[PDB]
Amino acid sequence: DDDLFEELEEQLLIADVGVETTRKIITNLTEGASRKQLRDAEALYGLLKEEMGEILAKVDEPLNVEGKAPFVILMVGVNGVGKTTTIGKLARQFEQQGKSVMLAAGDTFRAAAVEQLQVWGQRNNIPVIAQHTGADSASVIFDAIQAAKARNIDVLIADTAGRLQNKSHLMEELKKIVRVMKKLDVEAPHEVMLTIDASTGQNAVSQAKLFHEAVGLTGITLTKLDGTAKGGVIFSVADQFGIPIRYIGVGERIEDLRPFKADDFIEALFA
Amino acid sequence: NLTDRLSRTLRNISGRGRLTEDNVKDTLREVRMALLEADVALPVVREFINRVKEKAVGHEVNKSLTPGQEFVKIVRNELVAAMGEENQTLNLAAQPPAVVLMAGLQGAGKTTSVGKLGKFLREKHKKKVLVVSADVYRPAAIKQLETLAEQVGVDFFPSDVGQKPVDIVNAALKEAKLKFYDVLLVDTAGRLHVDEAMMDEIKQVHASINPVETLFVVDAMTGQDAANTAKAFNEALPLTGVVLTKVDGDARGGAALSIRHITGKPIKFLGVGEKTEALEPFHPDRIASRILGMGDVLSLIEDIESKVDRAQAEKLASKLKKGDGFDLNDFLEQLRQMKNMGGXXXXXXXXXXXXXXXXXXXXXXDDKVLVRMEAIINSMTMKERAKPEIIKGSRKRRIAAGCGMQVQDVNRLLKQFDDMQRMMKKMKKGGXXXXXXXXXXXXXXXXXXX
Ligand SMILES: Nc1nc2c(ncn2[C@@H]2O[C@H](COP(=O)(O)OP(=O)(O)O)[C@@H](O)[C@H]2O)c(=O)[nH]1
Ligand SMILES: Nc1nc2c(ncn2[C@@H]2O[C@H](COP(=O)(O)OP(=O)(O)O)[C@@H](O)[C@H]2O)c(=O)[nH]1
Ligand code: ALF
Ligand code: ALF
Ligand SMILES: [Mg+2]
Ligand SMILES: [Mg+2]
Repeated sequence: DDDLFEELEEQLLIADVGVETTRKIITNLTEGASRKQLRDAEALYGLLKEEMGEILAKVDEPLNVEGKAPFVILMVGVNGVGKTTTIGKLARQFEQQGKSVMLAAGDTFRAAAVEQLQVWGQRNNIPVIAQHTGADSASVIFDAIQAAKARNIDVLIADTAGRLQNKSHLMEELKKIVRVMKKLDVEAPHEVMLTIDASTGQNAVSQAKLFHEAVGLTGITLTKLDGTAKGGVIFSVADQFGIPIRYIGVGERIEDLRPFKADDFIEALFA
Repeated sequence: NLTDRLSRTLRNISGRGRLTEDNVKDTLREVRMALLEADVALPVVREFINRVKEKAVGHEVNKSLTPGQEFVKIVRNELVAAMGEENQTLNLAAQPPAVVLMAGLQGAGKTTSVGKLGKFLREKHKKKVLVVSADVYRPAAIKQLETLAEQVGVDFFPSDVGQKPVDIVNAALKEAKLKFYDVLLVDTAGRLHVDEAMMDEIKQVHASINPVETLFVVDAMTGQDAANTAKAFNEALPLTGVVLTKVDGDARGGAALSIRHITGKPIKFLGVGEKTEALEPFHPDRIASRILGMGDVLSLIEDIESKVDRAQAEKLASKLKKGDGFDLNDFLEQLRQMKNMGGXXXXXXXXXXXXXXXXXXXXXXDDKVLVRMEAIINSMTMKERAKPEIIKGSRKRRIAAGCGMQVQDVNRLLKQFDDMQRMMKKMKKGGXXXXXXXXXXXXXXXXXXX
């Protein structure tokens, strides 16, 4: 039966789940299987999906942008996780049920980020507020919120520059952004989005750790799931930090944004 | 943690023997988990573990102090050897223009890498560089590459989303050949290995421009998917190297080891930052050195090891210099032992057959001669002693002037030293009994003294 242990272990390890979460899950699955005396494999798969389903049970909370004028969503994360694309998707996603959307460019560092979000804004036929490369981000986002309050915009999505968690000054910059955003509205931002790449390894734990210790992340978006990366580290960060998962990008297109579902994630995981 | 775990493991399992396969179990397991937390591909982990076993069978560990330390040394050596060599560079020798093709997933930092390599090749290598964007997909990617090219002072080839990558890179190559550009940098769209159309696209591009350099750009935080990506990209294109980005993060970066093992392609570049001016060469030892955190444990150990090293070095060198053969050092020792023990009156009695032929009073006084010899030797530097064949006329002048005597006496003592060296060499080559019995008294005829 050791071959089954090795097989399951390898299957959990290649999913970038982590050795700690693997140890916990395997232990609980062992106790559960020993308790229920399951002699079949399908029941083992089912019990596994039940345990991991319990792991993802807390984070299944959907995102509600209703009730606030505007509803500010802060998109944060490391470099190249596709935050801007996620914003481009969320624009139409929030445009669909009749909520008015305005976009704000918070990356003045990277080249042609403003132009990119202006392209995504043009695709959604919605106004985009930005100034120039090199400008203060907090000021732009602030003016964006003020304008959103004056223009009665329902939903305002605020982009941020790609930043590594090991850099403290950028964290202080983001904290400055939040602090500035606290002026117009005390509960702003209402939604803090952490965009995590599916290909990311155990480093995502540290990313989510520092970003939560800083901005107080209220949510996590897992993109690039159209590859062979299942992003099993999300189980670890959901275990430790208990942060909800808002959506999952299935591709680069504007229609590729889907609401996060536990069952579908499980189906895509083992497949 | 590595050193602590290995030391603990080797201590608790076995006492001091010579390390055997049975004792390396928990070691291999802890190293396995350490690499698993390092985001290293599991097959690479296993295949490395096998080599660790092969090195574990023949352990010389027993003679050292800390087994875990030297085991760490072995693992580090094997890992560095697995990472490849240093000074890995693109081939700019090539018949110009040199074409560099970029490949990787989405958000890999290929474009920023194009900017970095642009500035690097322009400033340092004094090369004329032309850059082009083959990406018609990502919004403002062409504008991004154009901006970076404008910042690094590198000419940019205009392109739009209404065109096709093939025609774009073909026109770029044609423009590079027409304007006599030294280096052609081709930036391409980030693509997934599961995408057929994009792979066929980059294959058609690679076939079109025939690049001398094909770089694979992968993130440092990449997980177990790095195996699939590296394998697929390696099978799809003949990679000439791998470019790792975002190394400045706190990420473990085992994906580098993964790709390096699977693809077999060396890493020629490490992105140290977001900015264009920030780039670093790949050092196997630096990357293989650190996945960890610790303190105060390694310092004392490295100190002790340094002490042992310098001690063994000096002690072996001292025996090596004295083991070269007979020199003026041993000649000096034999001369001072001579003048202290000098037996001229007694040695005249000790010798019998030589006294019957040669004159009885022909024996020279030991005191004067050997004091002269000692004092003249004292005028010589340590280098002229251990290496007597470098002595020349000017040195003889220095010696003679120092001792307050004539150069002919210096030449005389050098002659006597030559005789002593020859003799002792004959004593070392043969037997002391064959050589003592080979000593002959020269007589130029049977007439005495003639
Ligand atoms: N296939 C796929 N590609 C993605 C996804 N999210 C982002 N991308 C790609 O990532 C590229 C660059 O990401 P970007 O938005 O500039 O990163 P960021 O702005 O720093 O967050 C874009 O060209 C997208 O095509 C996803 O969920 N799936
Ligand atoms: N820290 C760091 N960031 C990087 C590096 N390379 C790229 N990036 C980040 O990646 C982001 C955009 O990636 P991009 O080049 O557009 O992706 P690609 O064009 O698909 O290869 C930028 O905002 C950079 O901050 C690197 O070596 N170090
Ligand atoms: F590429 Al980014 F923030 F847009 F790192
Ligand atoms: F984000 Al890219 F090629 F610039 F995938
Ligand atoms: Mg962006
Ligand atoms: Mg690009």
